[PDB]
Amino acid sequence: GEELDLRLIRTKGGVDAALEYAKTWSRYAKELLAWTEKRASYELEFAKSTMKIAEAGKVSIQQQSHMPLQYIYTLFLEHDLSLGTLAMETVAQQKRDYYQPLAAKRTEIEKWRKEFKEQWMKEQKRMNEAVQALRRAQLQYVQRSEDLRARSQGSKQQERRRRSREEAQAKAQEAEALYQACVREANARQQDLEIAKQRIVSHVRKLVFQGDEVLRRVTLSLFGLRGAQAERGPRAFAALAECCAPFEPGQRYQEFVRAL
Amino acid sequence: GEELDLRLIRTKGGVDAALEYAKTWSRYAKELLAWTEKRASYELEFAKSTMKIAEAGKVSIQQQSHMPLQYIYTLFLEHDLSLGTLAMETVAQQKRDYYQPLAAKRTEIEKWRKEFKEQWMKEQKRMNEAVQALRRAQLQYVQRSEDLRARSQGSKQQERRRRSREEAQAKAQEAEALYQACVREANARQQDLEIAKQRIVSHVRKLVFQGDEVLRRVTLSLFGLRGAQAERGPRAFAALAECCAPFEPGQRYQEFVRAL
Repeated sequence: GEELDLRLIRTKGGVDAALEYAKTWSRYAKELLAWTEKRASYELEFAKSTMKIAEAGKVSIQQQSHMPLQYIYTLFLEHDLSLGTLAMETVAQQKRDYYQPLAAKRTEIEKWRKEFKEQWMKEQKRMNEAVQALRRAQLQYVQRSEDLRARSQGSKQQERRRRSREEAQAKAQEAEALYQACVREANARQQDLEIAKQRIVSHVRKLVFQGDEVLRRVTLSLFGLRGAQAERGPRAFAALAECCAPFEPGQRYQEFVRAL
Repeated sequence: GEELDLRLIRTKGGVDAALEYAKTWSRYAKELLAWTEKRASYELEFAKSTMKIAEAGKVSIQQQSHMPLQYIYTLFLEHDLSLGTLAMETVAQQKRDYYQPLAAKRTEIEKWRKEFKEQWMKEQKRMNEAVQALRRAQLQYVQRSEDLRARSQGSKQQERRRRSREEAQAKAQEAEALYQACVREANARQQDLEIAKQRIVSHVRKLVFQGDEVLRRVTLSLFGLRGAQAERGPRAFAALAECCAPFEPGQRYQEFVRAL
């Protein structure tokens, strides 16, 4: 846990690697969300289309008299309508139990990933600013040192020489104190990048754990849902096949003749 | 069997009723053939469409590393491709085991129905021709009788009167023999309509028996076929759900970090 974050904080570009893992995870959830939604749409079209013809087949068959397997085919057409109804309900429940919690967790992970990336750019910008301020302060001290040296070659003129040496020495000491304070400030920003390093990778690991928790949960519910839908098929056809056994050819024409 | 044909041959319009039953039967098989064919087309579109996205989902997922439930989703996408393949094969077998033998028996029944209708029109036309010939022969005899009477009111003139009476009497006897032969011919055509009556209804009953034999057979094979297709679903989803049990959230990110 805390050991994993350290393995990654030791790696130069661990933050970027962790942030890249989060990008990849979100695209993966995005692709999985898009495939299920496209599949659901195709199944809605299938239910809608097969239910149109099955209903038309029902209206038609129920106006017929003494037709062979008329009741079997009425049941068969009705079974198709029930499957259609089950399909539409399954799609609606999938949009609710799968699409919504996964989509919600994904957008949450994307909002946090985008935030952490900006934070990471900010802390690195602050470090480059501290290094650049330090390079200026170093070059400033070189100049003040050069200045002091120029006033250090070797009584009205003596007092003046001493004054100019003392002033250049004060400016060389202040530019020394400044460049040294810049070293410290750059060291401070360096320790700050290490606080950010741990903070970003630990949060990215906790968010991925959470995402994986939602993904397993909604996948398990999806399988249970589609499993329940797949159960309705075999018993139906075996029952319809069993209904064929007491049918005798010509019995319906014989009923027709007797009715006439 | 032969008793049913008699019940119908006693009924005025039994032939027409039997021929109408055959028309209705063919339209019923036609509607059942059209519904299965339309349904099969919708299922082909469904297989084709879902197999496009499932393949694209496969190409995509197999390029990913350390993604949660990556193997589960590869299996899930692959299952969808297998169902698609099974659907296309089921449609092809339905066109072969259901559509073709039912369509072939239907067109056979329609070719025989159309023949029997023409035969029935022909035998009835022959009867109307015999009745119309009889009505003419009856009116002809009335005229010849009137003629004879006119030559029967009451020696050169006597011999002539006797000759004209004898000739009108010969013509009245020949027109009598003709109208009587027309009664017999109409009676003959009447017995001929009764031969046609039995022949047409017995053949229509045997054709309907045959049609019912093909319909039960191909329906039973259809149910067995679709029953076999419906079996592939439940075990698949319960297995996919079982695969979720050894998955631990964050394990893949942990593998990712260790690989980096």
